[PDB]
Amino acid sequence: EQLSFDELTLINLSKVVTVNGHEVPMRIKEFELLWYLASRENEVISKSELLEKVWGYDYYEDANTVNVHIHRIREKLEKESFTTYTITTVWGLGYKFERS
Repeated sequence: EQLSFDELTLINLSKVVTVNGHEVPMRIKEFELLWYLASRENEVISKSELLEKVWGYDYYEDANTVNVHIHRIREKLEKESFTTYTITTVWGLGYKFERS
């Protein structure tokens, strides 16, 4: 389907992210993680949950893999000057996609 938030839009079917119509390409886990959050605008999510759904129940890499990918997405967005929304780190609690 489709998700948009001002200049930004997310197309699941193709795993494409665009800002002002310009593709900001992203690896699949980055897109899928951002989709998850933006489907749930304004909800706080736990790293645990994020990793569980996005990377797998089984996923066994020992990293701040979620918290590395959040930063990655934010970098990518801010590069293209999208600011109106963001992922907010809610310390101790999880991650939030909402308006800046």
